[PDB]
Amino acid sequence: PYANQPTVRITELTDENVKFIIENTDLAVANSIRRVFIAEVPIIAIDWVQIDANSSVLHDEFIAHRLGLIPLTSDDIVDKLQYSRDCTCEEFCPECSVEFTLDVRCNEDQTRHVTSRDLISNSPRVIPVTSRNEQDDILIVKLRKGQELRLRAYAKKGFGKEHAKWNPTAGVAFEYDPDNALRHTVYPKPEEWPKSEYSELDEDESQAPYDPNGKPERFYYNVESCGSLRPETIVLSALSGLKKKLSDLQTQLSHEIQSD
Amino acid sequence: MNAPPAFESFLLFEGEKKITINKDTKVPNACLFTINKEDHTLGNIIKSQLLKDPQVLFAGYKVPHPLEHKIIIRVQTTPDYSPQEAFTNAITDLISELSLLEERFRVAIKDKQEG
Amino acid sequence: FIGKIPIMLRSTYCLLNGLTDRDLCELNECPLDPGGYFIINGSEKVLIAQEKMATNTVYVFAKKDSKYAYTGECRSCLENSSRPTSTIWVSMLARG
Amino acid sequence: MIIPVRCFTCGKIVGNKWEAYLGLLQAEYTEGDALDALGLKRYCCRRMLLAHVDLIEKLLNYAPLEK
Amino acid sequence: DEITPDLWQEACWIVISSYFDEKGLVRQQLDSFDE
Amino acid sequence: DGLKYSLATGNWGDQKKAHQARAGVSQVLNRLTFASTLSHLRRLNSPIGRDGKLAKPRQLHNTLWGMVCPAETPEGHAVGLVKNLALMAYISVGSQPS
Amino acid sequence: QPMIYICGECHTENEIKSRDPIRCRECGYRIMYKKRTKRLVVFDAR
Amino acid sequence: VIFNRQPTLHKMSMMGHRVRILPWSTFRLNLSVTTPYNADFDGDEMNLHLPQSLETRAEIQELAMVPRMIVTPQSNRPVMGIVQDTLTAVRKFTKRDVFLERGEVMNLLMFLSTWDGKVPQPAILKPRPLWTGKQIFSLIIPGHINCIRTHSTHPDDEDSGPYKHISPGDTKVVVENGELIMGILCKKSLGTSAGSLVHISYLEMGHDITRLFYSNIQTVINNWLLIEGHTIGIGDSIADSKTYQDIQNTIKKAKQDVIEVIEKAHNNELEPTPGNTLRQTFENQVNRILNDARDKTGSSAQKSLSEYNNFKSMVVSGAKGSKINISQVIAVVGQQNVEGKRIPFGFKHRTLPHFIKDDYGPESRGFVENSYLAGLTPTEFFFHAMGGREGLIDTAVKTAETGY
Amino acid sequence: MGKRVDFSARTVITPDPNLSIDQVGVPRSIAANMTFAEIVTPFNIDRLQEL
Amino acid sequence: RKLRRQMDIIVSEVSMIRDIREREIRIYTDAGRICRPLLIVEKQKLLLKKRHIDQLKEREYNNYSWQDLVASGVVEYIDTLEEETVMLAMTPDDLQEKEVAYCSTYTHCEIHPSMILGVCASIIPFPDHNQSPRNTYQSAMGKQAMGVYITNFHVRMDTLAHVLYYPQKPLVTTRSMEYLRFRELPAGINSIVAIASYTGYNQEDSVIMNRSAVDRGFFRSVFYRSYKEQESKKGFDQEEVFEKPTRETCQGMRHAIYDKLDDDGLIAPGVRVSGDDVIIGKTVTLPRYTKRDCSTFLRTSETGIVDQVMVTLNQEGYKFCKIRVRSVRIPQIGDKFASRHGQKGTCGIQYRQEDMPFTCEGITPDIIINPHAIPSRMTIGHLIECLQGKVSANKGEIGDATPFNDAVNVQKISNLLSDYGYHLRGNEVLYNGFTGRKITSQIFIGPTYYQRLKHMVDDKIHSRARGPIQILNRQPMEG
RNA sequence: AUCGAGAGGA
Ligand SMILES: [Mg+2]
Ligand SMILES: [Zn+2]
Ligand SMILES: [Zn+2]
Ligand SMILES: [Zn+2]
Repeated sequence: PYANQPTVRITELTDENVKFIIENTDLAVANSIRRVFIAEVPIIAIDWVQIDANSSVLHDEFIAHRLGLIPLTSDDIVDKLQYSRDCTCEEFCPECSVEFTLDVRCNEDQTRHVTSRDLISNSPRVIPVTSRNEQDDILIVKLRKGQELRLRAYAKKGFGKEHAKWNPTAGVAFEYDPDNALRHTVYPKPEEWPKSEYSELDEDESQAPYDPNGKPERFYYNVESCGSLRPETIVLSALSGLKKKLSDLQTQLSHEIQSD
Repeated sequence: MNAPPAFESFLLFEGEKKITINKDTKVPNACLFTINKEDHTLGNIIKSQLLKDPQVLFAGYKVPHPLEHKIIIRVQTTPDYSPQEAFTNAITDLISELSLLEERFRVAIKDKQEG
Repeated sequence: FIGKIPIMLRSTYCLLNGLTDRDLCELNECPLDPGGYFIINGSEKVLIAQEKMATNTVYVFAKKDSKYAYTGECRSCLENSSRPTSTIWVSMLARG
Repeated sequence: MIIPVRCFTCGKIVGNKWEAYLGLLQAEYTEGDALDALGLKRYCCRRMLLAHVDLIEKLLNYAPLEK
Repeated sequence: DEITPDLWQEACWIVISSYFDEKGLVRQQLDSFDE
Repeated sequence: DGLKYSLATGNWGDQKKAHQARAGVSQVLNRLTFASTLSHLRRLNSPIGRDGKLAKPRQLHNTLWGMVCPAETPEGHAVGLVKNLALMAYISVGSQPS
Repeated sequence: QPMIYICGECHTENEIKSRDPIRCRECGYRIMYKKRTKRLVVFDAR
Repeated sequence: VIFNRQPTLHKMSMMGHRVRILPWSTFRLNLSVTTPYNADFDGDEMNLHLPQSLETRAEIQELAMVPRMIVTPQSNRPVMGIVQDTLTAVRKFTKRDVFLERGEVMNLLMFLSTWDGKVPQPAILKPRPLWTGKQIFSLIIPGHINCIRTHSTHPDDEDSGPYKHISPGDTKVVVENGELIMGILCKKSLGTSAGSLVHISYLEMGHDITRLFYSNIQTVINNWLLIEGHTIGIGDSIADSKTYQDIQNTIKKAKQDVIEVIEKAHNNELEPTPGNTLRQTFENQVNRILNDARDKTGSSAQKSLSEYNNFKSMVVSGAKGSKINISQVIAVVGQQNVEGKRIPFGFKHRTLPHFIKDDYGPESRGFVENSYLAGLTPTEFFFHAMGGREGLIDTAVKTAETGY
Repeated sequence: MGKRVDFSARTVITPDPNLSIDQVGVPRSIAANMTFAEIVTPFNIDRLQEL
Repeated sequence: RKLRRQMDIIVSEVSMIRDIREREIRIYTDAGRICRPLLIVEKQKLLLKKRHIDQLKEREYNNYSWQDLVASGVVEYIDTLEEETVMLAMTPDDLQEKEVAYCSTYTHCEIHPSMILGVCASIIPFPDHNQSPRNTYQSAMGKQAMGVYITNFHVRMDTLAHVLYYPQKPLVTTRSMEYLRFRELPAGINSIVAIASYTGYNQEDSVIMNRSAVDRGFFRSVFYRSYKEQESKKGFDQEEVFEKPTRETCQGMRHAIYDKLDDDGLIAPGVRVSGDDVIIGKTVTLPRYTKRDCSTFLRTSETGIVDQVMVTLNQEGYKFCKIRVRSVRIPQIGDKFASRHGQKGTCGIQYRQEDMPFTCEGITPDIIINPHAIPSRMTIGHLIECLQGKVSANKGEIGDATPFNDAVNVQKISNLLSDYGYHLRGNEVLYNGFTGRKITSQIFIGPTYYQRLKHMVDDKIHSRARGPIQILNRQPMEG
């Protein structure tokens, strides 16, 4: 009648991904945590671009969309920032945004590559991920002699549900019951299916025997970060956000029940 | 041209209620919970947690239309229980599980980082 | 002077004939553009090849839905002439 | 025309990979080896680089309107 | 001297490539107008 | 003006005898994509008349092998009457028999 | 009042008055392009 | 509103609908209503008319609404049935060994609009209570209607032997008192044919109950399909090596038989059948041999199919495809015809310059001995193109003739 | 015998499994561009005044 | 024949036909004869030898071209009438000896049988695995696809133009697409396509699209429209002038605001415009006095941004302006898409990444198409393309889908795919996005080249309530 | 705006 008691093991933890296993929880909770990884972990991304000059071969919306897709380090600032919609300020302010500027002109006969290195931030802690101390810089546009790009941009807090640019993940691997003991899939020819990396079976055995009393446990994750957040930070933020959603629903339901 | 704004899927429109409670008159001790601006995430977790409750006879949820942002949760309990109590207890259980998971993930991350 | 002749692009008498890709790009022309069309009042026009029966050849067709049992045909045409092609038919009457 | 910033399928950043990929190819890497070196494991990200056509160079071949 | 199958595929597509390097794809239009 | 009119309107003939003249020659070049342009520049037309309902002229004759594409043809009222050259097909320009 | 146009050939900016025929003062080219507006252009980076 | 797709061929090309407002820019239609309109979603456009007075609104409401149009007077049978996804999924759903857990049943009941709120007793109580798909579908069926049908794969000898009333293959659909007692549902039971379940629902209950029946079938079955899944891939186009060898042997034997017939005709040892000249008799024999070979290879391919094969699932449910499609994908494509005859000698005594003169063998005259998976040879490709051109032309001309 | 008519609309059709067979989904712009003349009565005067 | 092969007196274009049964020899030098090149076959051997291939490989340096092949009498042009007398080998394999010889008297050989196809049909991969009508349908849909139609599109003021943001070259190609320049100007994107039933919104030739992919630029395109206008001084009485009209002097001024115009009467590049906005201000003097408004307005329901404005003089010296307006088009429900195999459909719904089904890796499909197309359509080329595209994406090469290639069959591709850790038939275990549960059936999924067609719903949606009527009859206007 | 033509869509 009561809550589960999940346990966690971390098997791999690098700068770009975290691999871990959750045990003693329900499939619905695991899938909801995955979905929150993808869509409900807040991130800082460019969502407001003013173009002062653009002589490049790409039109303004092209450049703005590419800028919006540039990942920015949000590890600690994002929790502090308010949603611009919730801020009481004018257009933008330091409590709900980060200002960026770009001003590049090509005055030479060799092609000028405008990269995220040319995005100058007002906040030292919110910068393009590739501009952090190998990996090259993200190309924005290429300029030839006489062409120029000058713009002002603001980065705001958001999550992947609104737009994919606020999605912090670069692939969420999710898996349970590596050997098909629950028979949630049915292989017409089991022997010709490659083994899962989490499989614990001999090479002569294609799948585990059917388990009539089994339930999905031991969910396997590999969360890969796009660079805006650390993978462990992605996981912790997802847990906190799901908890916050449940708490808000609880408060609203309490008000509704008391109202009658 | 007819595209809805992206924020419409999670922002409540002025005057819209987050959650509404109605009685299911077909059978006793049954309630329908309509939640606005929520999707399969919350609906699925809440439904599964409710199914874990032995005093819950029926628990289910659905999204009436994918282009709308409403979920309906139907709960039936035994006469000694209430669907409202079951819903509240399910949310409390989910919050407790998530808090424990967060604590244990923090501990595991620290362990992995030290060695 | 007797008139003006529209010129097919990239032909022998177009200004783009035998130009390098660099020269074409200097003229704001796409090097991959194949040509083979005209520009009439700024509009790009392409001539569609038209099928016709070959000339100066004898063809024998049978038409039993007609008074002739068999019909020889020859669309005779000298090399060039403002006179159109001259068609001569030779037929044998249908029995009865 | 220009390398997309992200992989359409998973969102992995690929916009900082095109020049490196070109460099590896002229170093006599096979395309599969170059993609492995750049860390593109999923075949969606691999498609991103494999199928890209850098049309922006051809556009840069034209003189700009303003000097 | 003689082309063998394993060489034949490459040889035939080399011949086709040379053809298209010479003629292009709108040769009939240009040739007719030039005539 | 005669050449300009014939190329501009596609009516192959004098402007006064426009009803008598065959239309559809000299169409506007299609530029939706590069393949569209290439196909338009290699287009062939049978002047039979789309109104006719005899299947014989619209059928794929054996002699089209290697000369006319067996697949590319509009699927509407002109099916089988508008054709496209095969990749290696060429059309002779003529020469003196002397 | 100025109505600056950019010459298509020499890329020179030259004033053009209404009712004045289009012609570049430098090279005599007859094709000119209008300069980008000074109005505020703002895009969402979506 | 009045909804219409051109050409307007019969009454059910213009039907009344109730308006629902949705975000994006398209008209949205229920899948079952596509058949009356002959509509699909590959770029089709449809027209909407808004009646402007209470009288015209009442006329459309009382005469032309979709539920009233379910049965057509053209053939005293329904014009709307259950279609592709729902049909295939319901065929899979009503199989004997389909078992559902408590939560899955609860979800499916979530999607049942006419449900009275009572969870039926599971068919299996111990161990682990389990519901069958037939129980849920019985909950879907309206009223207490009685209907008997046969599944498409029902063997012909079953009704005469034992097990007539206890079907080993779970064919023999029986609905009694509104309950699906037995049988696998398919096009024959949920389609537009006379005497189907939907027809009996319309005749026994009103148009409103039948409308709810259509909608509930679709919603419940689609939500279950989210669990079951359905696909088609390369694996469904393959056959075992034994099947391939049998097909190759059949083709080789047919080719040798045609060679024997040709040799007989060349030595004047062939006699014309009554009412036919020698050439017609020879063509008849050759076409008989090739048709028999095609039928035999198709039967072999049919036999090779497993119960998991998705082509076969689609065909058996009646959702899409035929056994001929399977034969052509897995086994020979077959003979190509122009104007009801083998490929003509377009060249002089020759179908293509790659053959010798007076070659009447299967390859020369357009017998495609390859399957679509194997791929056609160039000559087979050209002959197949000729065949397809025939059908395109036929469409393009019949349209105007029939319109007049 | 045939005419062009007012109060009509046309657009592409797409599937919707979540509509009843007697329903049609209509885009907002189409619905906002077409009108039905409703007669004012004491029953509906408030609703129509709001409209 | 010797003379023609040596090119002494008879040019290559000349046709010489001998009718042996008859006693006629027909020679044609006329224009308009369709012909094709063929390899000449001697006793049972090609005249094309290894040395010719070696010389052609270095054609850049040794200036050895196709003309030299024709000059050496190794290739010949054959028209239809002469083809009637030719004994043609499909491949050099036909010239080999057999236990029972078929012909043994071949005169010519095909260079490659795939040359029977035209430009549009040459981009279909594995066309010999499809029903022919589907190849015919693709032959048109390819002409309707979006790409980069020409490299200098920035300088052309075409009436209509569509440009795709991120064209890709297909992972699976035919060898003849090299000469169509499809690599340089491709029209389409390689998409991760799953053939599955998922929520029912891809039924009856509809497709489900990934909204997160669309957010990232998947199949985003830009639409250009050009407006042209000129001011005419035809007569001393009436003259048209480009200017910003004022309501005091001009009469027929619509209620649209003319403040978007400059003092020259023209809008400036970078200005947002909507339906019924004036973009060219023009007045005509009368024979609100002395001027009648004749301004040009943006077409109703266009809503673009002014791209560039060009001003010139036309042939008669009158001032002439062209205005290009650009409109970014994000793929949405109702837009038309098609693979290269005649499989076309409109987008039925779009799901975000978390709602889409996923593999054990993070991979979700970009597009989900319905399995109920293949059975009746019999477009097996589509499935084989998906399999080979998965193989090629994993391996790092471009798959070869040239039609009549014996070196490529489904079993070899399947064996290659198994080597990379995938089910050999291209199937995969997918998890339901909504619940995370495994899907009982395994799903066919892989990269497939898809095209965005010019037919978009926002250019078709239309409704009317008592608008303008015709003059002669008072019935509603057309269009 | 009218007329014609052409190209397309279902
Ligand atoms: Mg259709
Ligand atoms: Zn603020
Ligand atoms: Zn990826
Ligand atoms: Zn100048």
